[PDB]
Amino acid sequence: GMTEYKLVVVGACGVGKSALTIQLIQNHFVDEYDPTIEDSYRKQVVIDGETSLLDILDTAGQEEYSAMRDQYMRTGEGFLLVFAINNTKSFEDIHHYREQIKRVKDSEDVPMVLVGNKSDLPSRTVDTKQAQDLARSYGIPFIETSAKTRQGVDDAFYTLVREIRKHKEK
Ligand SMILES: *CCC(=O)N1CC2(CCN(c3nc(N4CCCC4)nc(-c4c(C)ccc5[nH]ncc45)c3C#N)C2)C1
Ligand SMILES: Nc1nc2c(ncn2[C@@H]2O[C@H](COP(=O)(O)OP(=O)(O)O)[C@@H](O)[C@H]2O)c(=O)[nH]1
Ligand SMILES: [Mg+2]
Repeated sequence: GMTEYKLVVVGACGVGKSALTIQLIQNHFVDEYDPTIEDSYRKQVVIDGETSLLDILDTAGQEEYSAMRDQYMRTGEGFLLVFAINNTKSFEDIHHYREQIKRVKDSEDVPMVLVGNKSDLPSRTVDTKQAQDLARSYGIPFIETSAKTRQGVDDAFYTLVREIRKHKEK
């Protein structure tokens, strides 16, 4: 059979949400993508032997509270919390993204993966320990990715699917 998964990618402007999503859906690096374009993108893959349809919402546009965005999170089954390793502000924001998702879901048990993107860049500002410790406090996996080289990209998305599978068994 097959399983469908609703994924939502969140994080600050410019962390690589679209680039990561496009690497998953199209298998190459797209370095310029309109920051106002928010959409869902479907991609059929195979994960641990089962056909899996990933509907991936790539959040974008205006950072503004809206009921429409609350509905995205309510519908969403798992969330990539993305920051850039060379952007301390985007890492600081992760807390707020998690808090907002937790608010909507009304739960502390929500499938999430912390993603540190732009791992290819030489000048990092957010240390791995800081991210590892934050993920530990949340009880979620941490995966370093590069949308540029594709390092860790499948691992990030597939790990999130595996976290959703576990949650669904409860
Ligand atoms: C450069 C453009 C870009 O890629 N952006 C990502 C957004 C659009 C969606 N964003 C967003 N931001 C926030 N913030 C709260 C703390 C700092 C920014 N919250 C939400 C959000 C969440 C995570 C959950 C529920 C929400 N309801 N309204 C907003 C909600 C989103 C979203 N989506 C930044 C700019
Ligand atoms: N070096 C590097 N650049 C990246 C990576 N991911 C995204 N970028 C670049 O970062 C900028 C923002 O990427 P984008 O996908 O638009 O981020 P979004 O605003 O979160 O969707 C663009 O100039 C991308 O080319 C990465 O893994 N490595
Ligand atoms: Mg984008």
